Amino acid sequence: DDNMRREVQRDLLLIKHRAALDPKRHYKKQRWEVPERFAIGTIIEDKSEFYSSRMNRKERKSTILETLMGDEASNKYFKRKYNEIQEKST
Amino acid sequence: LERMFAKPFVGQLGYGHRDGVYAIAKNYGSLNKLATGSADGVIKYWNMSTREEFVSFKAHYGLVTGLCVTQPRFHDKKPDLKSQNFMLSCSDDKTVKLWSINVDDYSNKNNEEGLIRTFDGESAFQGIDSHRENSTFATGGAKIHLWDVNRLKPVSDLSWGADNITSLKFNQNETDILASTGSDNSIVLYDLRTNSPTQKIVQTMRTNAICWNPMEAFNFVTANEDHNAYYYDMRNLSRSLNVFKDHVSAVMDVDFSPTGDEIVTGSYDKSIRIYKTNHGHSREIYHTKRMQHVFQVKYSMDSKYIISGSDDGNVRLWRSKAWERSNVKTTREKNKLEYDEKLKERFRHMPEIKRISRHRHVPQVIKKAQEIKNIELSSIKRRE
Amino acid sequence: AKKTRKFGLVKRTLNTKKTRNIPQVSSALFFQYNQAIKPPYQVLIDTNFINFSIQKKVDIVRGMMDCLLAKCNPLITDCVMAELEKLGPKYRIALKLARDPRIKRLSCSHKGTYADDCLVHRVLQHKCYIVATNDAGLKQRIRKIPGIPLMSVGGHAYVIEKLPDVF
Amino acid sequence: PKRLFEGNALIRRLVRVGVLSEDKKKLDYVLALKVEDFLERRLQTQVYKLGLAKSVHHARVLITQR
Amino acid sequence: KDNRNSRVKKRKKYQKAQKKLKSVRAVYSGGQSGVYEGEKTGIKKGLTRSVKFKN
Amino acid sequence: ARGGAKVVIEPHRHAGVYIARGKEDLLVTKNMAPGESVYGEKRISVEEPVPPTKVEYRVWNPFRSKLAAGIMGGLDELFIAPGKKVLYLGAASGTSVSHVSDVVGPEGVVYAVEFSHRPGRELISMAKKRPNIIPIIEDARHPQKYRMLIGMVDCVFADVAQPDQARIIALNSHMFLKDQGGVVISIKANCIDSTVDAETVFAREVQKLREERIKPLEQLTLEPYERDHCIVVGRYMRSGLK
Amino acid sequence: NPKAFPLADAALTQQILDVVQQAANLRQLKKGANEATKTLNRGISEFIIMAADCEPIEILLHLPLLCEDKNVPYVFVPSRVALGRACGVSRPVIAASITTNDASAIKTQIYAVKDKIETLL
Amino acid sequence: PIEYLLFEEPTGYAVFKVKLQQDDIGSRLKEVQEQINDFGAFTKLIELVSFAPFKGAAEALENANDISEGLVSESLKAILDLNLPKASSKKKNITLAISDKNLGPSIKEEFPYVDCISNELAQDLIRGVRLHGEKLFKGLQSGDLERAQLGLGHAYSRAKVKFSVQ
Ligand SMILES: [Zn+2]
Repeated sequence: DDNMRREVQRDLLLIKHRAALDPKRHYKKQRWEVPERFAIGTIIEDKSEFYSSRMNRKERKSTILETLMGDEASNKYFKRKYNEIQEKST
Repeated sequence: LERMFAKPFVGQLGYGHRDGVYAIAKNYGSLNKLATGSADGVIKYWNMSTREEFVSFKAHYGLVTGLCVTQPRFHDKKPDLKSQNFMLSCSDDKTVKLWSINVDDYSNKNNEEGLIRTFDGESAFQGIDSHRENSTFATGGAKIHLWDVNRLKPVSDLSWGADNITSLKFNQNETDILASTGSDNSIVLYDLRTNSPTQKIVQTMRTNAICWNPMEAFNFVTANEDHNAYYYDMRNLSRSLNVFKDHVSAVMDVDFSPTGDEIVTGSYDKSIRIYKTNHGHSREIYHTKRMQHVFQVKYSMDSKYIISGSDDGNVRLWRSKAWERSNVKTTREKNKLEYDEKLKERFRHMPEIKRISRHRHVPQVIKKAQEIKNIELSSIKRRE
Repeated sequence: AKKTRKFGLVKRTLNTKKTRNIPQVSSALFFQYNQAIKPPYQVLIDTNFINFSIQKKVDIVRGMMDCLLAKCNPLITDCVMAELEKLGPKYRIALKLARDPRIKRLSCSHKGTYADDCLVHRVLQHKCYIVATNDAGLKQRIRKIPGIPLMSVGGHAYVIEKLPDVF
Repeated sequence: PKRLFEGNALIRRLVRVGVLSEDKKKLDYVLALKVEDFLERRLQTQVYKLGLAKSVHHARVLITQR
Repeated sequence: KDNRNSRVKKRKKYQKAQKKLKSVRAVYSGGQSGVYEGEKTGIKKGLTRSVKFKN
Repeated sequence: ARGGAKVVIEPHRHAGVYIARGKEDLLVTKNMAPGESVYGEKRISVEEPVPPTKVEYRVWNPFRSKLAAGIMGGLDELFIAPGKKVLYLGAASGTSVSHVSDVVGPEGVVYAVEFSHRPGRELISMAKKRPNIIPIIEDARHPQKYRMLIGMVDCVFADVAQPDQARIIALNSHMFLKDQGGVVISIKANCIDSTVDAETVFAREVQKLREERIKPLEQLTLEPYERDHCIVVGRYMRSGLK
Repeated sequence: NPKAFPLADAALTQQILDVVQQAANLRQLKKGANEATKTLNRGISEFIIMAADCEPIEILLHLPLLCEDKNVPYVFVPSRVALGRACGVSRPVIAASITTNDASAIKTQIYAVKDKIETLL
Repeated sequence: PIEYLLFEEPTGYAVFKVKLQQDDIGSRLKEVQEQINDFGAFTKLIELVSFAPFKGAAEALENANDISEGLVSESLKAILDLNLPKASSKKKNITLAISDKNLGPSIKEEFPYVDCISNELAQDLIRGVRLHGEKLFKGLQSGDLERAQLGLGHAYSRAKVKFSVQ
């Protein structure tokens, strides 16, 4: 429905365009029109992985775009590639 | 609606045999079990319910020339009538072998699978049948021998003359009467309680088969090589009660329905007819491109189906009427069905009804052979 | 839509303009190798193959062993057996030949008696059988199917085509 | 006796090579052998399998460097 | 130099053929190596990479 | 992948399975008894509209569940609905039978059938926490020995590694499976025949089903997850295989 | 011990310990209860050999659960000292795991002994 | 000749009397399997005659364990004693259709005048009865069958594993 609408829309846009977020991943090709019903939710680790797949608390951010821009290697990659394509545009 | 719903062929029994089915013996007691015997030498005991086998005995070196199924009456013990059935195979290489079959009919038990007993012989055995209720089997070779199950030597000899015998059959009621077909084209009635031949009739052509009828005890039909099935009384053998005429090659086997009113005949031509006892013409003809030289035919035991063993190595079972479905039917539909049958019986002889009821498709070879036979008969008639 | 209107619209056209199912490739196949075909072989028999074998007097099991130098289990479907039975009285010898304790029959669930479609579908679904034939249409379809050995009858004994280890 | 003599000799030669196992001492399994078995009994494959070499090509090089 | 040494050419052609095979169909390699990271390349709903039996 | 990342649930093509989209996709089924993990898997938790209620989800591991592998590789018709009673032969543990319970939902049942005793005990505990599963510790070759407990199931799933797999399935499906009923066999050729190879084993077992009156609808070979496994989806026809 | 249900007879022990010794020489073998459990969880174990006179028996009786859960063959041999000598370490090992590798010289013996164990189960 | 047939149930035993037989030569046919599948065509074949329920859950558990091991129970012996007609112990035995070849001989030993049958036909009849279930009970009271299944399954499994409060 029409609350949390901006941040949910940004995250859906991100998941739709996720093939460009990382130059090592290269998902399969699908179109992925936005579904009819969905429910954003968090992943609960087991107590058996406190070292491996436990994430953190000061990095747990309430939005996938927020934690993406909180990451830093993605940030330098993004500014690098964006400067490249901007110079190519001008 | 009947001509549109006529669907006679229902299935076949597994993969069948290799070299053509020449012996068939149904179980007179139970309903599912029959035995088939190929000319290769292998005999099988089919469960018709699941359309599969129970065992498969490679039995002989030569062809099997007769099969019978039974229960022996041993004096050493009473064998299990219920967990086992018994088969009696009559070979070409002078042997009669009696086999057990383990049968899952009843579950009130839990070895001895095959070849209870063997009877060595002097001449090539050619036909076999078993005197019922007394377990005493007669085998027709070059002279017929009455064997007991518990005696390895043949108990008695029955022989009119020194000519061979092709086939035998006991009668159903008054079970001491035997009848025999011998290859000096002769029908000989034998008797057991006097232990002797009884009466001989010499026909023109050889009678390939005989079958008593189960509801009159002194009528029997003979499948005769001049395209005919002769329905004889016993006591007055100087004539025949009826003739059944509609074949074009040698009739190979005959059988009576256990109701005692219909005769099914399989021929050397690749076709199988059903007659009624009263009419003397074919009620129906069954035929397929895949069946050839139907060498044995056995009407079933509940009088609903017709097993037919051809010589391509397949034992196909058919319906006795091409409409009576196996499902249990409600009272409304059953009344409507009997009503339509009775009404068609009443108006049977109108020309339109007769045309659409008799228009059955026959293969072109049988059609052409029938019309050629009719031309030949008419020419003989005008000369006479 | 008149003819002159059609011509005008064609001229304006020229001037203006100037679930699914993808079957997986079998895990038996290095690019065309079909590495799931190791002896003893399993060979699907066809009607024309049986008849030409009768014509050229080669035995099925032993002539096939002479071809492949390995033990071969020939398999006959119900469609092929029905085609033999419908061919009937002139090919009685071929029927008694195909009815044999070593010819392991394998059933089918088809509405019809098209042996070509039965065999093509079998080979599409499994790719462990080698096909035995002499028919040109079935030959062309199976040659378009990748990685399936074809075994025709010809000359004095059988010939095998798409097997790597013919010798 | 021709079959017995030559077949037993062929079987024991293959068993000594190692291509035919112990429990397959029959002419049918001799019919069912293959090129992968023989190339597995070669020496460079045995050196790579026993682990004196990191790869098959490394095994080849070791053998021919004596 | 691949034309020079013949077995180097077969070696390199074989490893290239291995990469291309893995591109053609999904091959088996190892198993799961750590914890279940998830299907790293994505799940597709409407593909059905299964062999349908026809009649 | 981590224990904090937010993901977007979505309905799969199969009714009762979900996809968790994110940087990498996961397969997910709704948990029935929330708060716990039956074999230590990472569980997604959403919230739904009184204060809202937390609905927990679970993640199928395709390297464990041979049914996950079949969903993830892509099967046309998985015979397990959100309301059907399924039979599960060889339910070694919760690691797949709990997920089949979660996908048949709180209405339908699932008759877990196992033979040995130690996973029998752990299956007893897991099926005491779940309502839908009823556990049977009778041998899977003796349908007449556990015939008092199962009535007219809708589709059977088969993960027995025994070499008499087709016979076991024929017995259980003849006595318990409804007509026109789904069968899902998971064939493992290394346990059927170590001598002859995978495609021969698969074609042989498919023909055994075709003999035992199961029309095989389709077949998949779940490769990148498990070496040398097939799953055959078939339909018990019971009358007129044609 | 009925809890050690599949216990090998004499000839079966001889075959099993010979295969263990060859697998240790090739180093296709993982030794110890924790290392065997880790191989089983990894799913890379061919099969499992356990001791029977381990003091006590439960500390390795935890293994059959995972063993048939992932459907791995397992067997008990009488002497942990014999198992240690066959593994080729100076200490008595109570549980060893032959791992899976098909670029291995002893694949045929491994498959034979695994088949015989599976038949014993 | 399939005169009576037994059926075990989590809430007790049911003994049915067969009225009309499907013919055993066309038992593999489309029409006979479809009239097994349809309910209104089944009651022309099978009507209920007796239905004795178990007393309590512990008696149900013990009787299920005895059926599993293949023996006869006290309640089962009582039901068959009340229901089956005593014919002559040498010829013309009374035909009871059951589902277990292992259960066959114990029934035969306890009643020499009865004859067990577990055919493809008897399995087909028992299959139809199991399919139609509570619709065949004509309003006779039973528990919720599925709740009975769950309870008895858990009890039987806990018995075979020996679960423990420790
Ligand atoms: Zn076919």
